[PDB]
Amino acid sequence: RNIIERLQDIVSALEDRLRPLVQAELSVLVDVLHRPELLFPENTDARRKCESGGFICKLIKHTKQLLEENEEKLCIKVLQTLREMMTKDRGYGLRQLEDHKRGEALRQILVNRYYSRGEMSLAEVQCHLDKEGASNLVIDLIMNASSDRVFHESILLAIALLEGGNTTIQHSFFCRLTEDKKSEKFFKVFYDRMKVAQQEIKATVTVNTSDLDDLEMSAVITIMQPILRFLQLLCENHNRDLQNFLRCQNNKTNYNLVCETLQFLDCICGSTTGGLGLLGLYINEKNVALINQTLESLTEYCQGPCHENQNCIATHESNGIDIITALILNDINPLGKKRMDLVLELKNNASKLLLAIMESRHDSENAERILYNMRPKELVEVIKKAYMQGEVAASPRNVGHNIYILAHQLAR
Amino acid sequence: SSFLHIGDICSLYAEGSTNGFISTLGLVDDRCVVQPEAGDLNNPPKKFRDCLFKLCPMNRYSAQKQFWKAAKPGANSTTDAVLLNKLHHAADLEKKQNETENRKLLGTVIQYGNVIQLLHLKSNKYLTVNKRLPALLEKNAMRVTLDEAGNEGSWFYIQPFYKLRSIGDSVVIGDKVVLNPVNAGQPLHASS
Amino acid sequence: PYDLRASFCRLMLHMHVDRDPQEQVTPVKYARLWSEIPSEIAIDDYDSSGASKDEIKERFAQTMEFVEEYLRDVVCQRFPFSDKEKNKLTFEVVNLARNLIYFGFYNFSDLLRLTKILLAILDCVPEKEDIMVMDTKLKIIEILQFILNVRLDYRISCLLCIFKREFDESNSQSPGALDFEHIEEQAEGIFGGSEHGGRTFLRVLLHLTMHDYPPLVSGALQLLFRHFSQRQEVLQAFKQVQLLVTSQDVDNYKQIKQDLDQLRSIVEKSESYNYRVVKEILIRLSKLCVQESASVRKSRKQQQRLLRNMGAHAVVLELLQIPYEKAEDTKMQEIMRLAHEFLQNFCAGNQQNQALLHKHINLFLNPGILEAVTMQHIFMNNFQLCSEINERVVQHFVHCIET
Amino acid sequence: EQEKFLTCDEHRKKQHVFLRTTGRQSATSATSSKALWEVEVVQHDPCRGGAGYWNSLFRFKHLATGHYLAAEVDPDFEVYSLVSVPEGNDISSIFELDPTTLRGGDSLVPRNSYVRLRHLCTNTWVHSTNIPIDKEEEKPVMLKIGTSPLKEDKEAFAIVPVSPAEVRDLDFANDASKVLGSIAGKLEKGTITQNERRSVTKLLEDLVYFVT
Amino acid sequence: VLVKVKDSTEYTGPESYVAEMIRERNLDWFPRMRAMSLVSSDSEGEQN
Repeated sequence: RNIIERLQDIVSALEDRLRPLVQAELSVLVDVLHRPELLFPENTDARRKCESGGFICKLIKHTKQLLEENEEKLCIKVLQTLREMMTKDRGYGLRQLEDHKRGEALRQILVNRYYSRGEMSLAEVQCHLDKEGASNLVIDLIMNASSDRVFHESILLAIALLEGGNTTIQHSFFCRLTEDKKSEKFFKVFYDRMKVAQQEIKATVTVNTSDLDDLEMSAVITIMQPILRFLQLLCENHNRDLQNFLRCQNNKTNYNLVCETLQFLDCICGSTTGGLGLLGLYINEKNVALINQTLESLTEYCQGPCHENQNCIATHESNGIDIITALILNDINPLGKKRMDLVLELKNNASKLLLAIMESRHDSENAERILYNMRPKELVEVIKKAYMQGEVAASPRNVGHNIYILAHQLAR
Repeated sequence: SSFLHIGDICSLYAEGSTNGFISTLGLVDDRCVVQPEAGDLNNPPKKFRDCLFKLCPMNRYSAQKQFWKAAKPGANSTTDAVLLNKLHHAADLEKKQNETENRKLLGTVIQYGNVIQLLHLKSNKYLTVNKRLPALLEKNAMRVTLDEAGNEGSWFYIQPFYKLRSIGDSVVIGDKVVLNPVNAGQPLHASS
Repeated sequence: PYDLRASFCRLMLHMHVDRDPQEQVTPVKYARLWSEIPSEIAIDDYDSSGASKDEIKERFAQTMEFVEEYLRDVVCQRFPFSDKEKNKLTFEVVNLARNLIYFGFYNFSDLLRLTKILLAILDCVPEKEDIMVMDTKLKIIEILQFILNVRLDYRISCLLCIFKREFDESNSQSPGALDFEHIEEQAEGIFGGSEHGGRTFLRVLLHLTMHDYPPLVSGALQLLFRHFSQRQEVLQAFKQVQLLVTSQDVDNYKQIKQDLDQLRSIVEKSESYNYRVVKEILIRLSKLCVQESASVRKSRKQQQRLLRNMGAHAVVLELLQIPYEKAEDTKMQEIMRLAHEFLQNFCAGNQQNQALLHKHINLFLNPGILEAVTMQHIFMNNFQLCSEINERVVQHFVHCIET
Repeated sequence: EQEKFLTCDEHRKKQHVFLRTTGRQSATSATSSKALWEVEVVQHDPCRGGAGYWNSLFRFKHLATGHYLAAEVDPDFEVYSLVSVPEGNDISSIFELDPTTLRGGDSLVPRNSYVRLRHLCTNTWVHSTNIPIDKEEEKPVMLKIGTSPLKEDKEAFAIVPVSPAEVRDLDFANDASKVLGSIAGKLEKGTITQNERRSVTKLLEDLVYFVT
Repeated sequence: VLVKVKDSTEYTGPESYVAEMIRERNLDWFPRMRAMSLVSSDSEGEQN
C-alpha cells in the first residue's frame, strides 16, 4: 500500500529533469541541422554535391508528401524543429542560473563529441530557408491540411519565417498564390475557419454580469491570434500587391478577408451594442490580447494608402466602424490596476486605425460616414484627455494628440 | 412570375398521413392546429381568414434576448436605472433597424435553404418553436406555439420535398416543401 | 551458382519456425508480477537467455554463428559493395536475422555486439538503381528501430530497481530525499557522462536520409528524432509503466488491457460488428469491476479500482457523447443504461474517482430522466465535494422541474 | 427521383421501364445500348427537323433499334403502359412536353431542363407504376410504366444529354464487333483472301489505340 | 527631422515613401510648381 504513496514522489523526482531533455533536443538538433556536413569522410566526390544548401531542401521536399499517409506526429515534430531553428535570441555559445550553465555544459559536451564558420543573421536565414522552398511547404501543408495540430504548427512556422518586413519571402507567397488555379482552397481554409470561430463566440461565451482556475478560451478562438498575426505580417511594410490580393483574388470564387476580419472584430466585443454605449462588459483581462491584434491587423490593411481597403472597412454592410469609434469616446466601465495600462494601448491602437483610414483621401463620403456616428464632441474629448495628464510612446497626452489630428482632418 | 417572394401571403396545406390547412384555435390561445374535416383545396373552410400566413425575412433577436434575460431577476434582483435602461434602449433601436430593413427586402425571390419567419396575419404572432419543453398531448420532439415578441427559434429552413429542386433553386407556387427550424433540427409535423 | 543458396535460405526462413512454440514478443512489456529483480549490468539477461525453454536454443545456435560469420565477412571483404549477384543473399540473410530476433532469440549483449558490425556496412563512403538493396536498407533500418527499443527496457528496469533499492535500504517500510543528492550522479550517468553506435550513428543515418529512392527515409527521420531526447519517452514510460498489484495476478489485468485497447476502434466509428461486441464487453468489464460484491467491497474493489483510474474513465465517458444519434427506440438504448450502471458501480468507492469525474459534470445537462440518477449516485455522502457547487447546475435543474 | 428507363428483351420486345438498381443520379453511365433515345421534331415535312420550342410535338426514337415510343390500350387488367411501335409516322407516338419551372411559348429548351411528358392522341400524363413486368422470377429487374390522366409533380423526366464523342464510340464498337463476327466465321468455315487478312490487321491495330 | 528621429518602423504610408526618397539621393517629392489649393473639380465631362 506504500507503493502507491511512494511512486508519486518517484515520478516527481524523475520529472524534475524536464529541462535537460528540452536543452538536449533543441540546441543539439539545431546546431547539427545548421552544419550537417563535416567529418563525413572529409572528401570531395560524395559530399560536395550532397550539401550545397541542399540537405534541409531534401528534408522539406520529402516531408510535404507524408501528410497523406499515417504518423502525423513526425510531420509536426519536423515543423517544431524547423520553428525552433527558425527563431533567435536563444542558444548562444538560484533556480534560473544553474539550469542554464549545466544545460550549456551538456550541449557543449554533445557538440564536442559530435564535431571559417559563416555567422548567419535572422535577416538572411529566412532567405536561405525560403530559397530551398520552405514557403512552398507551409503553403501546401495548409492548403491540403488534414489534421488540426498540423495547421497551428504550420502557421506558427510561417509567422517565424516572415518575422517583420522580409519582402524577399513575401514575394514567394505572392508569386505562388496567383497561379496553380487552386489557391481558392488556400483562401477557403482561412475563410471558413474564421467564419466558424465568430459563430462560437456568438453562442458559447456570450455573458454579462449585471452585478457589482480560469475560463480558458476555446481552441477555435485562440487559434486566430496566429491567424491575425500571419495576415498582418503578409502585408507588413506596405506590400501593395498583397494588400489587394487579400480582398479580391480574381478567381471563380472570392473571399474578402478584410470584411470578415472587421466582422470578427465587431462581434468579439459586443456587436451593435457597444457602439451606442456600454462595451466594457465584453472587455476583460483575457480578451484584450486579441482585440489589440485585430486592431493592428486592420491598421496594416489600410496603411500604404490603398483606397479600396479603406472604403471596404468604412462602408461595408455590417457597420463595424461604429465600435472602433465608440471605445475612444466613452470610458470602459471596469477600472483597476491592470486596466489603465491596457486601455491606454487599446485607445492608442483604435486612434491609430482611425488615422490609417483617413490617411490621404480628400473624399467626403468616408469622412461623413465617420462623422455620422458622433456629435462634434471630439474637442471636449481631447480637452478631458489632456487634463488627464495633470496628476503626474504609450502616454496619455499623445493619444489626445492623435484624436486632435483626426478631428483636424475631419474639420475640412 | 409564378415564384414565391418575401411579403407574399400564403396558406400552408398539410397532406400525407393527415390532411387539412394549418389553423389556430382562438386568439387568447397559442396552439397551432390542423383539422381534416374543415376542407381541402377544392373547397376551403368557411373561416378561411384564420389560416393565412405572411412571408417575412430574417429578424435578429440578439439584444432582445439579452434584455429579456436581464429583465427577469433569477436570484440577484439587481435593477439599475443606468444599465437596464440603456439595455432597453439598445433593444428598442435594434428592433427599429430590424423592422426598417425588412422594407428593403420587400420584393425578393426566395430560394431553397433560406430562413422564412412565418407570421400569422390574424393574430399578428410569429410561428415559433423552442427545443426545451415537450408537447402537451405527446412527448418526444416538442410542439410549436405562437407569440408576439418574435422568439429566437422562429427561424425555419425551407427545404424541398422533391429532389426535382435543390438548394439555391427558386421556389415556385404550389409545390410541396418541408419546413424544419434552424435550431430544433426536426421537421414540423402534423399529428393524428 | 550462389542464387541456389539464396533459395535455400528462403526455404530456411519458412521451415525452422513452425510458430507453434515461438510467437511475437514485445520488449517494452509492463505491469510486472511484483518484480523485485536485483540490480546488475547489461550482461545479466535477467531471467535466462530466452523466455522459453531449451528445445529452441542449441538447434538454432549453429545458424546463429553462421549468420554472425556472414556478417563478419560482409563487413570487411565486401568493402566497396557487391553488385555481382550477392545482394540477393545479403537480403535474405538479413531477412532471416530480422525474423529470428523478433522472437527474442538473443541475449542483450548478443544484439548489442551485433550492432557494431551491422552499422559498419552503411559507412562505405535521379537515375534509378536496384530497389532490392533499397529493400534491405529499409530492413536494416527497422531492425535498428527494434534493437534500440529494448535498450529502453534495460534503462527503465535498472533505474526502477536502483531507485527502489535506494528506497528500501533506508526505509520506514515494513527517507526519499537521501538519494536526491545521488540524482546528480545517476541521471547524467545512465544517459550521458562522456568518456550504442556512438559518434558514428548520425553519419550513416543521415547518409540514408538524403538517399531517397523508396520511402525508407520516413523511418530514417523517425529514428533521427527518436535518438535525440530519449529522456522524454523514458520518463513518460516511467509515468505509465508501473501497475504493481499485491496479488500475483496478471490475467485479470490483461483482460482490462485487451478490452480497453479494443474500444479504440469504437472511438472514431460505431458502424456493424461493434454493436455485437460493445454490450458484451461492457458486461464483462462491469462484472469484473463488481467482483466480490458479497465481501466488504473495500480491498477487493480497490485492487483494480486504482488500476482502472488509468484508462477506464476516459473511454466510456466520450462513448456517452455518441455523435451517432437516433432518437427512436433502437439497439443503442440498452448500451447507455449499462454505461450508467457502470457509472454507478465504478464510482461506488471513495472520493478519488468522484473528484476525478466531477470536473466533467458539464456534459450531464439536458435529459434529467436517465442521466439524473447518475448525479444521485455521485453526490452520495461526500463532504469536500458537496459544498463548492456554483449556481449553474442546480438552478438549471430547478427550471427543469418545470417544463 | 428514381432511375433511368430503357427498353430491352425478355421474350419479345417488351418496353420495361427503369431497370431498378441503386444510385445512378445522372453521373454514372448505364447500359448505353438500351438507355439512349433520339429526339426529333415533326416540322410538317420529313426533313428540316430541329430546334424544339416547348410546344413542338416531339417524338422519341430508340437508338439500338428503330422503335418509337407510343401508348396503346392495355390488354392486361387495371391509354396505358407505354410500348414500342415498329414504325413511327402515326399520331399515336407524338409526345408533347411542358416545363416544371416557369412556362414559355417558344424559349429554346436549354438541353438539361426537367420535363413532364404529355401524350397527344389521348390527353394523358405519364406516371411510374410500381408493378413488375416479369412476375415469374424472384427479385424482378423489370418494372412497368403507365399513363394517368391527372397531372402531378411526382413524375418529371430529365433530359440529360450525351456528347457526340460517346455515340461515335458506340457506333465504332458496333461496327468493329460486326466485322470481327464476319471474319471469325469466314476463317472458321474455310480460308480467307489476303485482302481480308490485311483488313482485320489494321482493325486489330486500331482497337489497341481505341482502348488506350 | 521626424523622419530621421523615429523608430524606423511603426510609421505610416507616406512617411515611409518619403524616407525611401531621402536615403536615395533624389528629392523630387517636393511640390515644385503646384499647390493643390488651385485645382478644381470636373462635372461636365462625367456628365458627358
